Amino acid sequence: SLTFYPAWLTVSEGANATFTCSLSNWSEDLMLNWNRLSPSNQTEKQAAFSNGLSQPVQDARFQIIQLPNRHDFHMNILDTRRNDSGIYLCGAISRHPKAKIEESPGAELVVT
Amino acid sequence: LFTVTAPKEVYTVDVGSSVSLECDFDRRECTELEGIRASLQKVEERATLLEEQLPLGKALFHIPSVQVRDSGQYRCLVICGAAWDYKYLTVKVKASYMRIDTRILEVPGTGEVQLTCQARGYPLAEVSWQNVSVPANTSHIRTPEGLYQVTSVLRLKPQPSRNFSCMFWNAHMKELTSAIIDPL
Repeated sequence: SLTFYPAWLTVSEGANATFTCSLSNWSEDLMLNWNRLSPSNQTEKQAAFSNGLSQPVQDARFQIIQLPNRHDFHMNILDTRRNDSGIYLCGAISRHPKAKIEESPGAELVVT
Repeated sequence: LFTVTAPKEVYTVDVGSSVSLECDFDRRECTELEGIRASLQKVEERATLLEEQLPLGKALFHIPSVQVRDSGQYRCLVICGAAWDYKYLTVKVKASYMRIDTRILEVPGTGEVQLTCQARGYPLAEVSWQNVSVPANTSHIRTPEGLYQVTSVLRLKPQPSRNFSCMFWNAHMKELTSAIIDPL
């Protein structure tokens, strides 16, 4: 299972924002994505963490860091903008055959 | 870099018809054919992956004969080596309340009649009665097919030479169906 905390986060524009995605059991075969819900409530990929590396989809301000406890990850937005405000979630799947997607609950960012 | 898009997000489909669900990905991003896999995972094995479409950048899932229980939200997922993405697709299955059975029961000694409309469909219908001054009582059960059987009962003294209409409103489908009862 995954959690994504804090469920509600407010920061002032220009500050960094950090959510934590906590997995009940991370392992090396998992690929961890950070998504946002779009204005049509569709999931849209922001960044991914796989093979120990964070890769942003379209904005390099979005990066994922694995914590020393292995099972938690920081999803960081550097230098927040107003329009970063919205609902985000994390999701994981194994590279192993027949794996099922798991998603966290949504968490809300409000940039002031 | 790797993402999945969905050209069409909501599929409205009638029970008994076919549907093909699709999400797409750019093969110029996912260049390595050997590492491509796709899955349609319901949010909660009827849909068949047409895997010859994967080299074309398309994850296509075919349901040849749709049932009510195919309705719901799905994650359309593609894995490209060590990256993946997904989109939500919504299947809205419709079974129209097209067959409305009607019944008339005379109530001894009152000059009143009990009128019934009963129909099966999906999702749940609400029932109104046109231009009457008495409230109706409507109930439902679910059938094993996943349809709702909705029954509405109205008791009144019929104004001579009036017909009575019961209207089934299927909100998700913006559909109205109706039956006209002539108590003569």
